[PDB]
Amino acid sequence: SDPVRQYLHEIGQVPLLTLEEEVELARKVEEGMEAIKKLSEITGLDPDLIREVVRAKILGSDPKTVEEIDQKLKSLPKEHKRYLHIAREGEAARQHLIEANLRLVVSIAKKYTGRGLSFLDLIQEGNQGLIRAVEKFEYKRRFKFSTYATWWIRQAINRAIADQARTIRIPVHMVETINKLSRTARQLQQELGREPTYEEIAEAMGPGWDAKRVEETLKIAQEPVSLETPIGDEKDSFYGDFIPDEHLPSPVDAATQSLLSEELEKALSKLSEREAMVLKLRKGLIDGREHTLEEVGAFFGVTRERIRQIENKALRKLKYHESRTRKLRDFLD
Amino acid sequence: KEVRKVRIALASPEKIRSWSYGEVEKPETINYRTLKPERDGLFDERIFGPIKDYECACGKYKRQRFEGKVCERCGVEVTKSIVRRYRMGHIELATPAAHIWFVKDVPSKIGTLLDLSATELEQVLYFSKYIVLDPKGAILNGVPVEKRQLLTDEEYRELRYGKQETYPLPPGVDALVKDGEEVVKGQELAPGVVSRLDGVALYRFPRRVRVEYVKEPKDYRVQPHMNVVVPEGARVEAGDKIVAAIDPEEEVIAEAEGVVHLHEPASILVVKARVYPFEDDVEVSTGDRVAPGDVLADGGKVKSDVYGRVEVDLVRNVVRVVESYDIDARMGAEAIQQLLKELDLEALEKELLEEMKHPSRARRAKARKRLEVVRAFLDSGNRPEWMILEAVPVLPPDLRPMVQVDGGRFATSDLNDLYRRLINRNNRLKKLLAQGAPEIIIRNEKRMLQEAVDALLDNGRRGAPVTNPGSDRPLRSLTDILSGKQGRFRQNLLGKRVDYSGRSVIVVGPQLKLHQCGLPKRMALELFKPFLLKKMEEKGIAPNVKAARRMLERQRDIKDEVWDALEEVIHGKVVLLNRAPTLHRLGIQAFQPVLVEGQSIQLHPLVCEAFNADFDGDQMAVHVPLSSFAQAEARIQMLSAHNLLSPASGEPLAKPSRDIILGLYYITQVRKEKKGAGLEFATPEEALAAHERGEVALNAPIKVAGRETSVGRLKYVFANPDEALLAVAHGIVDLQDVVTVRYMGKRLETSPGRILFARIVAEAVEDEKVAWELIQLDVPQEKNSLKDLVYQAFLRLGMEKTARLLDALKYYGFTFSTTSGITIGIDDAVIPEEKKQYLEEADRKLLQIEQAYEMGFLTDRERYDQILQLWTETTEKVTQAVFKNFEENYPFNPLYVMAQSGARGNPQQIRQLCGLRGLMQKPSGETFEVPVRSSFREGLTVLEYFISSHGARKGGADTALRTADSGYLTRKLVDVTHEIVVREADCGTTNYISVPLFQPDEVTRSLRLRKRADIEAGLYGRVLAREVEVLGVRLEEGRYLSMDDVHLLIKAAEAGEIQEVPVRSPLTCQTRYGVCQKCYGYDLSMARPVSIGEAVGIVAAQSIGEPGTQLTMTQGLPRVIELFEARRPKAKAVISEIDGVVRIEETEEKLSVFVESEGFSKEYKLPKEARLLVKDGDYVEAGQPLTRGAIDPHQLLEAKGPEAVERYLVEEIQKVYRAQGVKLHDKHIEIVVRQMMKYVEVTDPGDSRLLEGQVLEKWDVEALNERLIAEGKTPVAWKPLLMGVTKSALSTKSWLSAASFQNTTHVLTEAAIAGKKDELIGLKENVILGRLIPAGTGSDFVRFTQVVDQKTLKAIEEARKE
DNA sequence: GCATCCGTGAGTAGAGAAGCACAATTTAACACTTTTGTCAAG
DNA sequence: CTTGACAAAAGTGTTAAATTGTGCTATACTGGGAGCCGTCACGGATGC
Ligand SMILES: [Mg+2]
Ligand SMILES: [Mg+2]
Ligand SMILES: [Zn+2]
Ligand SMILES: [Zn+2]
Repeated sequence: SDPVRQYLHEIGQVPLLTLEEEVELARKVEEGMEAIKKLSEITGLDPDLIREVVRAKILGSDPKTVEEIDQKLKSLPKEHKRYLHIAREGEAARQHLIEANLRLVVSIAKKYTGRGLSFLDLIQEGNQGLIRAVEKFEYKRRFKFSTYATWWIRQAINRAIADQARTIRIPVHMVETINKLSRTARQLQQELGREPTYEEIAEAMGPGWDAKRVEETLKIAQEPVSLETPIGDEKDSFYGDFIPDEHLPSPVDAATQSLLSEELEKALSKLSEREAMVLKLRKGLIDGREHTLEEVGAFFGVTRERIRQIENKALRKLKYHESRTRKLRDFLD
Repeated sequence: KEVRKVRIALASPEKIRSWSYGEVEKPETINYRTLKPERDGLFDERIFGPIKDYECACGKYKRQRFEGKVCERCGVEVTKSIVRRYRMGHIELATPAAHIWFVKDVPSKIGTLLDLSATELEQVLYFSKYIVLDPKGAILNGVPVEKRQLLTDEEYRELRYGKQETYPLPPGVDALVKDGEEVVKGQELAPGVVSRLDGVALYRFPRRVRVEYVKEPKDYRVQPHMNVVVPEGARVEAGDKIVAAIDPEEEVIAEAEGVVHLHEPASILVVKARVYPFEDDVEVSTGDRVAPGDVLADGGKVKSDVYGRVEVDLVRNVVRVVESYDIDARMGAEAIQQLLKELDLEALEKELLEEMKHPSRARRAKARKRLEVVRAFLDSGNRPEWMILEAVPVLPPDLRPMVQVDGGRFATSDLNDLYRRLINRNNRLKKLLAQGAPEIIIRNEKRMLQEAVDALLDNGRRGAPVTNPGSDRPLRSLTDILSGKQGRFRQNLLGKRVDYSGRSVIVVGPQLKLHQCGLPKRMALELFKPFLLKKMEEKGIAPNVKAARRMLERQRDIKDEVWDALEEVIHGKVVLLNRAPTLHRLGIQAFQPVLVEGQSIQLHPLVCEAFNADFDGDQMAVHVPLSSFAQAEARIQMLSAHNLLSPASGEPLAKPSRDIILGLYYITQVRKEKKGAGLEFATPEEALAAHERGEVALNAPIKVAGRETSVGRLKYVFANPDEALLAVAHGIVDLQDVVTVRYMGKRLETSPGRILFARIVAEAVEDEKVAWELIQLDVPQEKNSLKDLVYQAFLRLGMEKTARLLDALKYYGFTFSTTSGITIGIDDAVIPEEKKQYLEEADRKLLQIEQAYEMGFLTDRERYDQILQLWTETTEKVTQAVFKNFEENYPFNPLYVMAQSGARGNPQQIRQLCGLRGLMQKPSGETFEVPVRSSFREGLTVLEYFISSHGARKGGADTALRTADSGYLTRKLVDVTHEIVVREADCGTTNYISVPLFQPDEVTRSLRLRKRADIEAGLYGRVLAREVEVLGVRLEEGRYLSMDDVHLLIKAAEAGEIQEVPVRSPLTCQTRYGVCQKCYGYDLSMARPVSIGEAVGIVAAQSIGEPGTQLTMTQGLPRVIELFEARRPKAKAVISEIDGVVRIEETEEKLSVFVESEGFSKEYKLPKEARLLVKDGDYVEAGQPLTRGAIDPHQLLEAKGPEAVERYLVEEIQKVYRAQGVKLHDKHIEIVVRQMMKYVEVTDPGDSRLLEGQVLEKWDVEALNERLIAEGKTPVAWKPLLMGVTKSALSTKSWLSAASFQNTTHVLTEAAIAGKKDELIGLKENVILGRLIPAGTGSDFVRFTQVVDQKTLKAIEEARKE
């Protein structure tokens, strides 16, 4: 029932590496990676293609072509088959090197909890940085693995928080900007003994910052609120029960639109057969789209000035009719 | 076409992808700057649809002419924005995940198919244990591995990779063994360590290298950053590298030629492997898996002879094959999905049928559970592997909205966070798989993916609920949205908020008619606004509707002509008034609204009882029926003046109460005097002479010669009621003085008030002769008499005249109560002089108990019981003294008059005011020894008030918990009987029940006539099944039993001419999905045969549930609940399983009752403290209770049969309502009991496809048997089953109603797998779909009725047949 | 048979916590025609 | 009813700044954290 305890038990079955074992595994990965490069230069295929084929055999269990490429590599002579062996051992050493450092990520990941990601999310993201650490680690520098791996494990956790801890994703540059603003404000708060103002925070931030920018950054940093947040002691009301839907038209709005449509077509009946057609075509009352005097000059074969000539004349006659009946002004609001 | 059925089934991964308009690949929702949806996110317009109508995301298209077109740039279809409420997405999972409903809903559907327990399924699904799919010839602990075997992580690693362990050495020591030495278990590798396993031992990191040169040894040191490149014993030529290092300076090259010897290993790794030395190239490589006989290195010369994984060694020049097997064992839903894909349902069914023949009952029962699941998949066409998800459906974004509020902040649903977690974990798994991450990392990610799917579907079902950071609130998952009281079914489908509705405080409308209510004008303007806008446009108030609405927006712009138009709007229309809680149907009634100034609704006094409404702050909801159907239904079926009788009992529910009774009682009660009572005269003139001198009072009972009369009867003889009332108006006589009045041609010796009451009824009904027969003149008008008058007027005159009579009684009742002079003073609570005598007498006997207690004549408990009995008797005597004092000395006392008339108060409450408060109970339930000797008039002491406070708090706490229990019981009753509708006139059955007119009584051991109210509750309104001849009257078969017929049967029962009445009942009705008109009888609310289409099941549930809070709560409401739940009574009585003669054998150790028969000897080991109700020699029937207590309904079913338990359940439930005076007709219980006996259990399948022990409806097996008999096959043998209302409701065919009641996950899980098709038979299903319910006007029996005038009819006729 | 853990259910209204470097992608400011729309001319 | 020609409006192609995405830091660091609690009865299964 406890996924965290289950994971810790799983990583507890891989013993920690001694320094001699750490160097041997680190050496094999570098030798294996170099062996893959030598193989590709000779066999002519993609270096990335070969490492997947070598990795597939080590892991075990397109499968059609993996055997074909693996058989081709084994078809090489004795001198070239040797480089395949280091590639196999190097990939196997990489798997064991990663497995024996799964305790390091847990120690690092526990320092990042409470920042929007669960503990298991932090570990898995930290594992991704650990895998990248193995690829970029160099044992020639005689530095221990934990010294260099810690940088990549912390890097992967930080990037995941900046990318996955918010419902509305915010880029890393703005997340690091939001983090700086809070740190600066907190430092000003403890020194001034009160909540800093936006002018005070902007001045402490440095050049290019004013109270307007601080307020906009805080506005951006506002997390969305849950629609299922309860109100009151009783568990029978939420925020969503008090938020009206402003997208769908109301029955009143739908009705007055229909009322306007039938009164407008009734007024257009007084117009001529062609004069009413032009307005319905120019205003998009038929096709739904406003057409140009040109797009209308092709439907009827008339000049762009013909339309503008009558379209106004039909418009003027509706103005006279409206002033005589006044059955259309109330829709104007 | 019309929707007639709703089918639920499992969704295949292909079907889920068919629903989706695109795959949601990113967890992004909207841009933080533009606030517009992100591409490939949870709100993408390219997947779910445009944000606004007919506009693409880019903006190229913004018109409706491009409907159906997808923009080439943005990729968004140009269509209506409402498609975002319907268009779904999907998430392509990297690995399959199991659906939590089919895993955790006990019993597990996946586990049942795979024969896996809950623990075994949990371990595999959540990556704790492997399950074997292909052993590949693997052996574990000497036993070969079998398919479906569960392997732990340690066991799998031994089989998959092999057995090996490294043994560290103490620093500075050397290993005894050499590199590549075949060590065994227990052999010492080093002085301080021993190898715990047998295998090849090899050095890991030799710290010291000894090279013996050929010409001298040279001992070197190996740093931890150095590696030896040559093996032990290698021939190293001069200058060849021996130990490698990062820097060439530290490289240890050989000085000359020699042989390398490794020493001081860091550790020894003993691996159970076979070593194959080689000289030429190798045909395999590290990681390759070889079987015995596979060539390894030398082109055929070297070949493996054991299963294992190859690891080529480039320094030792050997090939080591670590003994291991290529076993195919997987974890998670992927392994489970493969098992269900390879599971043959047809083969499994045959095997399970064979196990069904096993003689063990448990084996057959277990096989039935599996075979029900197997047959569900086979019949529905569902494919079992669909219970594991490959594509996760994504809810449409508008159903999980992210909306900006007026403040500016965004609000989003919890599903978006649940979806983001799944996508974040799914995307990370894809990258981890692409990077070739170790299995441990992949295992954790897959386990987290399964939990992410579980949280989205049902958060908190397994493990800790997922919560958002910063709060402990669990995220609302899909299951939470649909289930519970706040779920979709109970909050938005079975009930909704409605338009055209209002609410206000209610006040009494004394001047209103029964069909009228007072509706505020301001409310009515809002309630009828759309109608008012049309009316304003018809008049000259406004030019059009839009201008009319603007006028009403501002109060100060509303003209007075608007209010006149509002009156024309509401003319003839009715509104619906509702007060919560709506315990019965008269909680909603239709009234014609009368516009009144003010903000309060005026309510008629006579409908307050039906609403359970008073005027101490109560509020009511107002609703406007819109169409002609809705208005016609309210004006005809729901009008208050059309609903005068209670549907539960048939008694008048709209009847005089409170002041109306008191005013009518005051004028109808006669005054009694005592000035000259009992004195005798000789002539009437002498009697009048004494009255003149004041010797005798006007109403004092006297005797003239030999007849008992009074002065008023002789002094005042009135020729007509008008003259008698004229004298009252002139002050000669009072309304309560007994005089002589000639009325109806008869010389009546009554009071003018009684004569006045007769005229009230006569003028109300506009018939003087009938009204004379309807009233009881010679009695004071109290609650019961007035109720009888209303019921009798209803039968003889109908609703319309009864409504006028009710209004007339209300008017005069209120008028006379005002002028009566009825008040409450402190002296009105008269303290009898007998209270002091009783208290002193009780004190003297109290000392007797204490004196005897000190003498040892009685124990502590005997003293406690004696004191309680003493005070209980003293309390009762004071109650008699209080009412006796009122009866003889203050006949018109306010408290006495209110109690006798039935207006307010009961004798228990009157005693607490005028006598003594009485005994009080401690919080533990024990009664205090000392009672509260003071009444409320005298005033309690401080201690007495605190002592009485325990009971008051206990009663209030009981009331609060009883309402929840009563409301829960009502919902169970509704959900089990909602489908019961009167669907036909007659089902044609000849079966019936016999209502007993006599019951056994234990105190006399004989049959005693039952109470009249009890006989009426079981006989009123019922259709006679057989012809009955009683008292020379022939009651034909099919006759509806009226109240007169019931009274005739009771009179015949007292004459010994009849003992039981054969009547048709719902228990014996053969109608499918309901009852027939004949088997139901009267519509108690109309005192006439029920109309086809009435939802009597809903009425029955409300009738039973409405008085639930009035029960005192084995007693009260808990007794009712266990009876309807068919629960086994805790103090279960013991009933004889067979008939015979009981033979008691009492001993000092135990008790044993033997029911001796002709050849049967049954045994029952009754406890010592068992209250036996039978003696030796008595002949007992099967199922007869040997011991007192509640009978187990299920034991009675198997002992005596279905009819016995049905009559037991109805009788026992009735007993509870009888104790509280609640009158409930037996029909309502029998409808529920009919549903409790609806299912049966198969005992012998015969020649059918059913299973022994299978539960199905009684109708189905009877229908199935008819076809089997019609073709000569063996019919199915079955036995009756009894289940509670909860279980019966959850086993109904329709999954929509069952899912909306309880166990939504369980109901939907079984329905989807079985592919159930809801036929929309009951009321709840059509409510969910918003369809017309098949009851009332929606019933097919009346729904298709046409109406036409003669002119149109003849025109159609004359035009066709011409 | 029995004892135990898990799952289910328990009235209705209303009111209420890293920088930094650099590349890669997008936005916004320009210019540019090119296009409708329009007021003279018959 | 056509010029017609003409300015505004709109479209369009560059180019710049701005915003956003990604990689990388080398002493050594290697199994978490919060809860933990006053209901009661009821199936139903799961084993004993
Ligand atoms: Mg009240
Ligand atoms: Mg006289
Ligand atoms: Zn577009
Ligand atoms: Zn019937």
